[PDB]
Amino acid sequence: PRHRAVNLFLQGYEKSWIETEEHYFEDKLIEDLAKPRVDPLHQLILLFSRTALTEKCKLEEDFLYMAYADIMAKSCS
Amino acid sequence: DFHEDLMTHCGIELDLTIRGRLLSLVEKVTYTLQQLISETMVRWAQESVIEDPELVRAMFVLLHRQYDGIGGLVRALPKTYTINGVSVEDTINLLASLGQIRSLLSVEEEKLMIRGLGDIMNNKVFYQHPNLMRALGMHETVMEVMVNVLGPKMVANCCRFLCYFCRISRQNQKAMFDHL
Repeated sequence: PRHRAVNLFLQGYEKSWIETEEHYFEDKLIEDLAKPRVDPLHQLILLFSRTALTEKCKLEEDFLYMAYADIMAKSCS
Repeated sequence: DFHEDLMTHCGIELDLTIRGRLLSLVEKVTYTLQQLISETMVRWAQESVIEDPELVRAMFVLLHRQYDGIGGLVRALPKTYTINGVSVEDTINLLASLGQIRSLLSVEEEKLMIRGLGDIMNNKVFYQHPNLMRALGMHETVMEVMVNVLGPKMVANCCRFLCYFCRISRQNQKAMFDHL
């Protein structure tokens, strides 16, 4: 069928060629937030810190954190 | 074999001049707005050390989405779906039905649901396209209703639905497996 084949091509093209390692921007980003008072990168950090200190008793998924952690994790004869 | 034959097509130009149209397409998918959307967040965050933490949270969502305009597009793709031009009219009233239940989620609450879900029981595109329903996530939407109820007749109509959700395919059944 055609609409079914275009359907499963989308998830197939999603699972193949969109998982790109072109994402080397992180180094350039974390450089870029480290510019001039408090810097933005410290503002980003403190954002998460004060979030965490709230007695939620169960932390949420918080995809904001999940993103910038991974940026900062990719921040590193 | 159908997803695997798609996966064989997926690893085509990974390593036919049909593969050549693909490689041209991916470079096009890649990418002045990305600059300024980036920049204005850096404009704001520098000069004006920012309280109202809701703002700061709002900023970096746009910052990350703009830098990662691929992963932004990643999360969009399992939800996206292609329908034939024929059965578009059932889908319009489906989303209109589903948009009612997304609206009724934040709540007579019993009554409008059953009319709403019973509409979804009877749509032509609930059978023919089960993969659209799981992309809608609407099972969870319905589920969250009976989450919200179960702390009465409203329940079983969800349960009639969620059973009826399971039949239509197997990966559609997988979703409900996680809430056993």
